[PDB]
Amino acid sequence: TLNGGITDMLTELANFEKNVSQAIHKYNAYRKAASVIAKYPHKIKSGAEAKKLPGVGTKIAEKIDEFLATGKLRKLEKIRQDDTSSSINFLTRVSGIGPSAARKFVDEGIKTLEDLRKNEDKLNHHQRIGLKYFGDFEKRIPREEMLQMQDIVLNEVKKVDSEYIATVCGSFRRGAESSGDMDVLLTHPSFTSESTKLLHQVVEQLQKVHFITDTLSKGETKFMGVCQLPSKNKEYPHRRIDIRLIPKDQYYCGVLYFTGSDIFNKNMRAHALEKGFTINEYTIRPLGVTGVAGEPLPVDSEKDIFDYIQWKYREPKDRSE
DNA sequence: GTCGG
DNA sequence: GCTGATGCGCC
DNA sequence: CCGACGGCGCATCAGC
Ligand SMILES: Nc1ccn([C@H]2C[C@H](O)[C@@H](COP(=O)(O)OP(=O)(O)OP(=O)(O)O)O2)c(=O)n1
Ligand SMILES: *CC[C@H](OP(*)(=O)O)[C@H](O)COP(=O)(O)O
Ligand SMILES: [Mg+2]
Ligand SMILES: [Mg+2]
Ligand SMILES: [Mg+2]
Ligand SMILES: [Mg+2]
Ligand SMILES: [Mg+2]
Ligand SMILES: [Mg+2]
Repeated sequence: TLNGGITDMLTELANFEKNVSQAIHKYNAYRKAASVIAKYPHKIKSGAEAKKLPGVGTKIAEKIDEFLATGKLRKLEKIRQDDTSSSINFLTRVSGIGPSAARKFVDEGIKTLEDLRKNEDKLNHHQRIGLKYFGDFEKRIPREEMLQMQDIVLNEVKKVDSEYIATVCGSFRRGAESSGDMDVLLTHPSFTSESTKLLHQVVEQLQKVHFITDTLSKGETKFMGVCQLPSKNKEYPHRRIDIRLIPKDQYYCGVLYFTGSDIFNKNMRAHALEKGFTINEYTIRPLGVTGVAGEPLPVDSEKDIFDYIQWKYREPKDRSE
C-alpha cells in the first residue's frame, strides 16, 4: 500500500531481468530493493531518500525519481510494448517452463496458450501438467481452503503412521489470508541426520484417497505435484503441493527454511555469511578459513538460529514481504 | 544492480 | 554408471 | 571480464 507504486515497478523489473534478460543477480537486486522499500515506514519523496536504504543504489534511485515525477517508467513502457519480451514473460508463468525453455519456444514461434496446446509434442510431462492446470495455478488459495487441505493431509499422514508430524509452512504458516500453493514439512523419528520409503508411503496414501492427482517430480526427500479438494454434486481448482521430508533432529532449520518468505531467507543467509556462518534447511555451521564449513551448531528453536546471527526473533507473520 | 573486499 | 553443469523448481 | 550475490532437491545432458 505505502510505496506500492515503487515496489510494483521494481518487481516488474525483477521479473523482466529473470525471465527475459536471464540476469538472476539483477532479479535478486530488484527484489531486495522492493523488500526494503516495502518495510520502510514513510512515503518515499525522492530517490536520494531511498538511496539511504541497503540495496538501493544510484540506478534504482534514478528510477524512483522518474516514477515519483511521472507515475510511470519509460523502460517498463517499452518492455510492455515488446511482443517478444511479453511472450517470453508469459510462457515462464507455465509450471515447468523457465526462462531458457520460454526463449526457445518463442524463437520457434510458440507465443500463446493456443500455440502451446497445438505443440504439446514439444513439452515434457512437467510442462504438459503446467499447461493442463494453467488457469488453476494462476489462482491463489483462500485460507479457508488451505485449512481443509491441512485437515486432509494431517489425517492421511496420521493413518500411515501416528509418529509422522506434518507441518504446513510457506505463506500459510506466516498467517497469509491466501496462499499460492501448499507446502508440507514432514518428519518421522526413523529419519534423522544419524540413520535412514518414508516420503513414498505418504504420497501413496494421498494418491489413494485422490487428494494428490499428478506428480511433477519425486525423490527420497522432496515431492512436487498437484492436489485437489473433493467438491459437492463447481470443482475446486487443482493446486500445487510441495512435500519435504526433513531429518527429525534438523526440524528447526527445516521449518525456518520452509516458512520463508524467499526474500527473508536469502536476506537471513546473506547476513549469516557476513557474520561468519552458513544456514541451509538442515543446519547452521561456522565457516572455516579453507572455505569448508565446520560442525553443525546446537539448535533447540527457530530463535536459536536468529541468536547465532544476532537477530531479534521474527514471528512467522513478520517474515512476509 | 549493489555492495564490499 | 560417474562428475559437473544446467534447467526446473522450493523457501 | 572486480567477484559475490543463499542454499539445495530432482531431472537431464555432456563428456567421460
Ligand atoms: N570499487 C571497485 C571498482 C573497481 N574494481 C575493480 C575493477 C577495476 O578495473 C580494478 C582496478 O583497476 P583500476 O585501474 O580501475 O583501479 P585504480 O584504483 O588503479 O584506478 P584509479 O587510477 O582511479 O585510482 O578493480 C574493484 O575491485 N572495486
Ligand atoms: C536501470 C538502468 C540500468 O541499470 P542496470 O546495470 O540493469 C542500466 O544503468 C542502463 O541499462 P538500460 O536500462 O538497459 O539502459
Ligand atoms: Mg545477473
Ligand atoms: Mg544504499
Ligand atoms: Mg514457470
Ligand atoms: Mg528467456
Ligand atoms: Mg507456498
Ligand atoms: Mg548440512
